[PDB]
Amino acid sequence: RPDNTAFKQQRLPAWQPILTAGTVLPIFFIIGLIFIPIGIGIFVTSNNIREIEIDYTGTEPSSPCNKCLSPDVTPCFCTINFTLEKSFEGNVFMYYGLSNFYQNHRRYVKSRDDSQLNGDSSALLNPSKECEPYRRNEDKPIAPCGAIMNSMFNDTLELFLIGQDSYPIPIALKKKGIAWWTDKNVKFRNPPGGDNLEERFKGTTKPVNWLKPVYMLDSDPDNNGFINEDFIVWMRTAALPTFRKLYRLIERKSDLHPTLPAGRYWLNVTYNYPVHYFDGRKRMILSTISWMGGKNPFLGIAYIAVGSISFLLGVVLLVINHKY
Amino acid sequence: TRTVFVGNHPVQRFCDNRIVSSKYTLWNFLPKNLFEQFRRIANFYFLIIFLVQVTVDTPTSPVTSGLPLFFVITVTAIKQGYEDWLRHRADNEVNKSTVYIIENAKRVRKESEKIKVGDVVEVQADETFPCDLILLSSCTTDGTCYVTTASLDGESNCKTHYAVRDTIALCTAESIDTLRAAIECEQPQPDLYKFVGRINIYSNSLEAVARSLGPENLLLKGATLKNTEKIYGVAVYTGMETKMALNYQGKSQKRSAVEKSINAFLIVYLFILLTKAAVCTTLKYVWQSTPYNDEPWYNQKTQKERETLKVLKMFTDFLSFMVLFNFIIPVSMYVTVEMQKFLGSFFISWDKDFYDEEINEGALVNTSDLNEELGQVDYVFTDKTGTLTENKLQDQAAETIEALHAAGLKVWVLTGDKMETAKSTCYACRLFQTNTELLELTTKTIEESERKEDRLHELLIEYRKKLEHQEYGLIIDGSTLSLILNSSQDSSSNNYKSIFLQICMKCTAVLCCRMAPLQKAQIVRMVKNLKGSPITLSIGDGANDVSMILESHVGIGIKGKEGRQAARNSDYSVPKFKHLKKLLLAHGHLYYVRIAHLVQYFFYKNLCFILPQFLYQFFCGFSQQPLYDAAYLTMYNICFTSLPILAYSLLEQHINIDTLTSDPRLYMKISGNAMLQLGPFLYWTFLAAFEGTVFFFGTYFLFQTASLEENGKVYGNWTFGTIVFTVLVFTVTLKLALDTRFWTWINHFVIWGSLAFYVFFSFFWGGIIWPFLKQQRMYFVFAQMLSSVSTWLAIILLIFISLFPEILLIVLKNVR
Ligand SMILES: *[C@@H]1O[C@H](CO)[C@@H](O)[C@H](O)[C@H]1NC(C)=O
Ligand SMILES: *[C@@H]1O[C@H](CO)[C@@H](O)[C@H](O)[C@H]1NC(C)=O
Ligand code: ALF
Ligand SMILES: [Mg+2]
Repeated sequence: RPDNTAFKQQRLPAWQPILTAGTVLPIFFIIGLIFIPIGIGIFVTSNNIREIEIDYTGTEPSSPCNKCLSPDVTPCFCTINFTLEKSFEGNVFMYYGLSNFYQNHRRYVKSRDDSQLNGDSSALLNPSKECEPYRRNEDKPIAPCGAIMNSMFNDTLELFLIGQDSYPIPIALKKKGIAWWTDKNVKFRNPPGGDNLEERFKGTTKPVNWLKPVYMLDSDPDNNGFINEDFIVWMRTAALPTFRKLYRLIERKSDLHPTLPAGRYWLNVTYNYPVHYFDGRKRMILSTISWMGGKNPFLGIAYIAVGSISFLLGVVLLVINHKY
Repeated sequence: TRTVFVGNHPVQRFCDNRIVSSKYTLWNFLPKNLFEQFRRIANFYFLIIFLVQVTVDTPTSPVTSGLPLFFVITVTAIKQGYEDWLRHRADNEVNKSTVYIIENAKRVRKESEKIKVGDVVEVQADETFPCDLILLSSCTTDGTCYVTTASLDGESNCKTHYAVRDTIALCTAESIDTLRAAIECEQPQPDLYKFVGRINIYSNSLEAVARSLGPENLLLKGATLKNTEKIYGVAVYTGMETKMALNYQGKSQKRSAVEKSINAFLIVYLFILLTKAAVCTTLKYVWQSTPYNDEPWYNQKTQKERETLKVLKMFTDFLSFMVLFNFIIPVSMYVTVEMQKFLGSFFISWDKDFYDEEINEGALVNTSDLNEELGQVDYVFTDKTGTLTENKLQDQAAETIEALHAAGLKVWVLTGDKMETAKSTCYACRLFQTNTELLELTTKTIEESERKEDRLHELLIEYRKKLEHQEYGLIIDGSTLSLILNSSQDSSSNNYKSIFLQICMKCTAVLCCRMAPLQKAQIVRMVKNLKGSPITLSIGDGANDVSMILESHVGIGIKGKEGRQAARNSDYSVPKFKHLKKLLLAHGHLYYVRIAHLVQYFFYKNLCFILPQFLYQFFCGFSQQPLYDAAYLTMYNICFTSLPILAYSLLEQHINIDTLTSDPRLYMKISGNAMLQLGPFLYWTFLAAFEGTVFFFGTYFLFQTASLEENGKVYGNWTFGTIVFTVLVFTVTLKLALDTRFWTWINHFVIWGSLAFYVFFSFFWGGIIWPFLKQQRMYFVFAQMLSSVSTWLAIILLIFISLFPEILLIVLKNVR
């Protein structure tokens, strides 16, 4: 009498995978033949990626950047000449790294006012209290309030290629297009209304450490304040103490020449950012980019070590069943 | 002891006519439910956290622990509310039904509650008796009505009920005219048959004949009258005192072994929480010792925090680590374990194999909290007359005891009958096999007390251990067994008792004859105590089997011919004995596996969740920074990983339910609470510690790249915790999809639907969810994480590296 339906009687139509050696051992081979050909096409792609880094923090009495390692006259210029053995082929990406810089510290991550940087005309003149030690000064609200926007990387890197004669060729670097397209066009906007920017940022002061206010960060109206790409790239936090942030990008030439031909170069830094204190390093990183990103062998080596252990195990596991 | 006056002509102490079966009342539902919920560990522990979050300044917002807690307490109320609004509606119909009343020669129709003790009640054909009446007279000649007790004691015969012989003359005619009657009745007793009445109806001069009215005149409450035009009674019990309302006896047997292991894992997982928080605090202040490791000039403390007492910061830093790791205890376990028991105990009453064409009734669930105790039974305590023999054995009372011996249980037949009428029929009951050496302690061979102490000794020290399922069956009686328990405190060198417990553990067949109803609860209590906890079941049909049905770990009452006294005090009730096979073997085995794999998976999928957030503290400045977003710390337990394990625990047969009753041979023996011992516990803990280290240190080595895209753009800490969360949700989901051996159309809908919701949500939570937030911290974090071919390949790999030790078992469990 009870309702003799399929569901109530626990006899629903199901699948019940019956796992047999004729169906569970081939698994250890349909991956070992798939993970290894991927772990080899990645390991080969991450090898043909030409990159070079230069640590210019000083801290070595023989380094050219030791004169401004010390708290001295502030506009220091130290030049470090590196050399590329092999030319850089595609378009090249110049980074800058930092070590022992905890941009992921809790007291640091929360220290922005996202409604301010998103262009709230209300939150512009009263920033949050999360961004606290840098929320106000001299009874005035800081324009990009916070600790994230205060400590912004502010030393200038330039590259110079030394031609056949002794004179340096200035390599042209590009500022646009280094922030996510979304959080430059959407998530980071200027204050609402105004033809020139200095008027919008009216009742606010530059952050404590900056030397120029936000509305003086550039010249063209597409990079000026809260939109400036070097600013947007600094805000996006690190996820690790040792990180790097895109600085400039070098566009490939329409000719058949390399982007960065081999030779002796110059990296003449206008050293500003003091990391001598918290025992951090400062690096510049030139690199070429492939379909997988930058140079990282972990993906190739991990795909191989997993594709070559599943094929070994499938062999031991096929030794047992096929012989027994 | 009481006296009733019908006509208000004389020559309080008793209550009114209103039955309550509910637990809560609309006035006091919230304070009485919220108290009994926040009395459980993981409900009180999550309130201490929610209070700590709103006072102290902690890493995570209070929404991450007040939305999953309010949502879990609310669903566990709506359930227990409606599950109790029934008892209202179930009795609202019973005490709001119209009944006629003659107040003083005035025949009015009141409601069944408005009835007072000692008044005239008229019940025409086919109406349940509003109250426990005394049939002063019936209208027809000879005053006899035919009322069947279809609900009280399960019988279906038209029991005769005579009117008071002296006053059958009273035929509906104005019952106030000096109808003085002194009904000196006794206080209530639940015997349902035994009742001593005493009528002293005063005539013009005198009449006090002590007509001891009883089961022939006492018209019980809630028994429908049949084929009588109308009757005239008077109420002598009016509910909560009547015999029908004296048989509820609700008490707390419900404590399963899978519900007292849940508490053993919470006690463990709380020391993992006090260690994750004490380790990360000891390390936070060893690290903070270097003056440039606190306020390193980029994130500089504020004046308030830079002046707080260090002794107090060491405490608030500890609370902020308990709050950060507070998810390691599963919030939505209590609501899922008890939503599964409710909706799950329907397969035990919907089952067409628990249906008797004679009784025309099915199975019954009185408590839905021992479902998993049917698959853990170690002993069975039966009752000969009524369960094994009807009123010769029953349909299959001999082949079931085989299936109960093949499954490793030990059947004990506690009968209230003689020995030769029981044993010589037990030779047919087939618990005693033919080549079974029987060791008998019956009175007809033990007519000497000290010989028994030797008997105990000689059949043990020189017989039982100097030489066994098909081998030995003990046979006791009510008398010689009494001495082994009653007066066993004389000599402590080698007791009567401690030696009796050595053969009761190994003897698979035992038959205690001439057992008073108070020894059946002794033997269960003695067996429940030895060497751990042999989970005992007790199945009976009479009213003498209510002591052991209340005593044992689960009580299965048979809807027999004697009455519904054992069938209504029990936990589950089945209208046959042969239904013990399908109940233990097919329903108990499936009910236990479904909840013992939901308990393990609830603690597993939370350690995989928090271990990547405990590890991150070493790469944060031990500064308690949550790895995952806020919208992910809440939704994970209630939204992303909630239904796939619930649908599992309701529809999942890891052995096809037809090969489970066909094969008891080992299938029941495989799990003696096996799925939750220390063996399997630290296989899920050390698999969740491996999968947690892989999620983090595969995303840690992945982020040494300087870019994971082709346009060379870098990621933050929200595109770091999202890769760890994407791998974490897909692993714990595809870990269940590797454990289901029964894929219904629902296990496809909730598993592949929980993976597609996490992907739809993460693409939606990254759009227009701005106006009410102060974060925008995850704006395009999912939609950018997926625009990089190298991140799909990592996620696909780290999912497989993590699910390797589980695939490695499947193979090594198929093979050999
Ligand atoms: C650059 O910023 C650093 C840190 O905020 C500061 O110490 C330094 O003085 C700045 N130099 C400038 C603005 O030229
Ligand atoms: C580039 O470096 C060289 C080193 O002498 C020098 O020309 C100067 O420091 C830099 N370029 C400028 C600013 O002229
Ligand atoms: F068979 Al009995 F009490 F011994 F119901
Ligand atoms: Mg019986």
